[PDB]
Amino acid sequence: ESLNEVGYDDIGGCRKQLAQIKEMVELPLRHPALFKAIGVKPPRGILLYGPPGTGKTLIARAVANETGAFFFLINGPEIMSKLAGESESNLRKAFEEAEKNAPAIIFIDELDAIAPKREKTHGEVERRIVSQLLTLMDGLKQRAHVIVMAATNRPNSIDPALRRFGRFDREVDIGIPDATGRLEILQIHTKNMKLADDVDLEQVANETHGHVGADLAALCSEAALQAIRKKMDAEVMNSLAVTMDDFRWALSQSNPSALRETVVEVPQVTWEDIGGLEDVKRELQELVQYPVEHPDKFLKFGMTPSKGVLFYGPPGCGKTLLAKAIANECQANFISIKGPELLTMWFGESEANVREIFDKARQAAPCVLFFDELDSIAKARGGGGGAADRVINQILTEMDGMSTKKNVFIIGATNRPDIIDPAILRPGRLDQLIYIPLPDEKSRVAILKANLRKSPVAKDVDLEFLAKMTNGFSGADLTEICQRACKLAIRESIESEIRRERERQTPVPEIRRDHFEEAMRFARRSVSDNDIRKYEMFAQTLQQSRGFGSFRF
Amino acid sequence: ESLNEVGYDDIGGCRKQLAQIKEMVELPLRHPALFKAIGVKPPRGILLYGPPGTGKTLIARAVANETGAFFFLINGPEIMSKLAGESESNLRKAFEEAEKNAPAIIFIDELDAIAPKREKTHGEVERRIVSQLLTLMDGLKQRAHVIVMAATNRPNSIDPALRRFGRFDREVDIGIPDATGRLEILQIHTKNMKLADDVDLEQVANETHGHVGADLAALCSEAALQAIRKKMDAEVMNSLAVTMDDFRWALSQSNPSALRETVVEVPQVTWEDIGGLEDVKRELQELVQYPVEHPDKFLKFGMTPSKGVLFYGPPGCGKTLLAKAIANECQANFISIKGPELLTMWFGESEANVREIFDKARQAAPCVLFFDELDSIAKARGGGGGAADRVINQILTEMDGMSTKKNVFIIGATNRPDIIDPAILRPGRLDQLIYIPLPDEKSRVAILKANLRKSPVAKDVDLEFLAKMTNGFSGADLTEICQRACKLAIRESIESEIRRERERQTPVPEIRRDHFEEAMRFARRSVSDNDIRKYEMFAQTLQQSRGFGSFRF
Repeated sequence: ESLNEVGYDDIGGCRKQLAQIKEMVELPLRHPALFKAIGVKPPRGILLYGPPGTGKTLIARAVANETGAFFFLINGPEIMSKLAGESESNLRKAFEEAEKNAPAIIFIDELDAIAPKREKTHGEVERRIVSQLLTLMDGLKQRAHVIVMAATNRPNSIDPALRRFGRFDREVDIGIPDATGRLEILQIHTKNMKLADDVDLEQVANETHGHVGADLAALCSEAALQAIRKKMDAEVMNSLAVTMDDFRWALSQSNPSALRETVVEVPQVTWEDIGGLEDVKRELQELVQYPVEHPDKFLKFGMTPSKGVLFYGPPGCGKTLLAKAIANECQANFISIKGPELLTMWFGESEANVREIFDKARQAAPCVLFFDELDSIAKARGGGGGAADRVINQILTEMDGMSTKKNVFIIGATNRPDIIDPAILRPGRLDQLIYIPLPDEKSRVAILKANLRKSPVAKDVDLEFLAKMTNGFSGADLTEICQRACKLAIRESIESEIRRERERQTPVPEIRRDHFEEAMRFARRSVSDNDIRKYEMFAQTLQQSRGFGSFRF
Repeated sequence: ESLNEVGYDDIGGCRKQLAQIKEMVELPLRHPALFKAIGVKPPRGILLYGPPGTGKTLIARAVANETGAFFFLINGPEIMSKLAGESESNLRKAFEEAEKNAPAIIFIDELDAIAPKREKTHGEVERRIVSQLLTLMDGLKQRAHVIVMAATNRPNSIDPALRRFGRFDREVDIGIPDATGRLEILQIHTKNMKLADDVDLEQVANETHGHVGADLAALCSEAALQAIRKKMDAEVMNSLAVTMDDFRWALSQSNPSALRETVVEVPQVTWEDIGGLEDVKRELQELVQYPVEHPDKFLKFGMTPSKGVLFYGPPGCGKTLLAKAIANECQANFISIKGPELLTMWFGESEANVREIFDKARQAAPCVLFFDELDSIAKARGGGGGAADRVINQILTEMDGMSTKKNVFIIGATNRPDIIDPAILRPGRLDQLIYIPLPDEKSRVAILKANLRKSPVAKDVDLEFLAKMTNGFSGADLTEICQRACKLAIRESIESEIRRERERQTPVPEIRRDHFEEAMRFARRSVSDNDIRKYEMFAQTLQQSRGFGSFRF
């Protein structure tokens, strides 16, 4: 009724995506007179594909309301609920009603329900509703000024005839709300929750991971009810204090759904967490930023931008936080495909779900498609074989497919660079290889400073001394130095509280440098001298300058 | 009629889960005025998923009755029983009836029947009743003060569109009744059974395993009929004496259904059944208790709590009773995933049934997810392969997926620590490894005392002498020392009864110390000196301190 009015301010979790919606379906609706005189063909379907509970209904209702177009809702399960032959009547009546109110927004939510994948559709009446929808979008694409968007979980779950042109051509990935998106969603949902000012709304927004807007509403709901069941007695009702302990309890008891849906997000590493690596930094800038931030020069000199690069080197030396950093300078959506995902695709024989990954990269462009641990499969069949894995081959196919445009950069990184498919290293594919060595003294002092950031560390601790002592230490070992110093600070502080409460009732404010000594006593240089030796042998396998130096004339 | 009134006292076998129901659907029903003034969004579906016959109908009816909400039941097979067209009419009639009695509890038991897995639904009417149920749950989520719970066997057997938000967002694992839960259920079902005071009601509650409340009712029933068929003649009917022999007979001929349904329970090991292992005990406290009992300290010093630990060591040295012990101090539910279960997933190619275990840990949080014998698969393909097994990779996937919140701790323990996936031991994954050695003198005297507990053992026998003579004996060797000493006492006692009855009619009160020589003659040190040698070699493989000792400045 009067509640649904929903506007742009009431929508959070999507800024670029909602702006994309506005540039798609507000100019040809608010002022279509300026539109068709040019001769430009209007969109006639905006297939909003995203995880469930992102409030896609609220998004489309806000876009319709702040345009004035008559938002008419077609509930999917409602259509499938009605008997055979009345669902087709309801669909045609819906489109006919919406062409009356000529600026209209038809929003067929749960398009999976009425029109799933064509192999799933079983009955003929369940194939006369998909067909009726198809002919409706054709006839209302060619006529009557109505624009029909729909909300789906994924773009394989829709009948492929709907993605054909004229029908649902456009797609908008509503996706997971990111950290600032979760901030906006918490502010909207906590407009009236009247916290006790202990809640940041920012720290919780950072430590909610895999939480769509419905999950954030559930989080605020359970936190408010923890406040209610903590008060436990009408004026005392208005004096409820939703304190940060309630939000931490709600987080500890929140079941999120948006995990296993990979998140595209500009990461926060800023090239100072990964210090050093200066020549690698220059190569990554020249490979990512220069194609996208200075693309005129590339088309001037005729150079095609490289499709991909391939890190390699010792494990846990700052390879993942070295593609996040360059995705942060590029301000590109960062898509990390971890090794277990590639392995899962290699074991289920579902080698066609990496088409979906590259497609998601295409929509989320510009990208840094960090195929982390690209040699997981080659380790998993160490040995009858020899090359060309199941899904490595599909990675090659969808890597050769996309053009040097669309600014999608694959930065797949391998611990073992020799067991990988040698067809990956062909030109056009991940031809540039970049050795990521063990941290240099600047690099590991930056690593030690970054791992100890947000942790209360002393002033008399000499972190450059630590970084100067540690030569062969990989980045992961330098984390485990700090995560055994923080852990021992935990032990000492808790033991302090324990012998205080049992005796003094009846503090270790910071990680003192005597914790960084007995924590450093358990220091394991995890990468051997024979691992980095082989990585150097592969590195100068890729160095065959050999006499063409001082090529003068 | 008047019989169904059922209350909280009449429900047993679930305290935390029933209290969760109290905090879910008792506050927003008795006093909803205190609720919606805050702006908190009410629950609108409580998917009570649990094994069949846990009295879920009785649970929902008791919660409604002690609330006053109009419990109205939608029997699943009743809906599927009516012909096509009026099953949907019965659904709409049910919802429109319950929105009249504005505080109401719809309880659609056997939601598997009306809405199974979406692939399983075959006819179109079986897909118009799920769709009708979906649109009804949407319309009654957004309106009419009414809340709709439904009992299922598992959360895979339900159509995935029901678990979407607005629809069945909440889930409650009613689960297996534990030992004290079985005590409560036994007392409820044995209120009027008028025992002979020989029945403990507690010992029988301990030795019924995998028994849901209906199985306990069947147990009391078969015991009562054994009393009836032991009496075998109206006043003699009132003088029936249900003696513990009847309960033992009924327990020996009870067919339980709740086996193969993994039980979550705070176990009973109390950390002195496994004596010794003091440094291991301190690491386990620092890893489990300190993250969950003192969690503000971790967020102060910025430490993310470690996701999991990996025991290793000689077989049967107290590794399972070393994770139950820490799950007991933590008061966390304990989920043991034995090696045959992982192997069963590796052979059936059902690598996606370990997603269900991690989900079960998430609902049953905080947990100790003891993947006992994590190297079952690697032993089962000892040898073209090399690493990264079918379901070990899925364990890595849903181990990396969940955050350091939710307090789910994985303690997967391996006899052979080198054949396991090296990707398990990466940081973030089961990074801590804890060698579990053969018992020391304190540890094996505690093992001997615990194995001989509840068994009548003499005073003159020195268990410190036994623990002092056994050096290379693993804990299992010490069990077969005591389970051959008990067995010799059995043999000698039964032989005494035999030679008494055949001659004296026509006692060995305890395990005397002259049986502990005959048992100890067959003393098998089952773990060799070259097995523990390899485990210590792996231990120093994990000890690479190497000169960073005496790190001063």
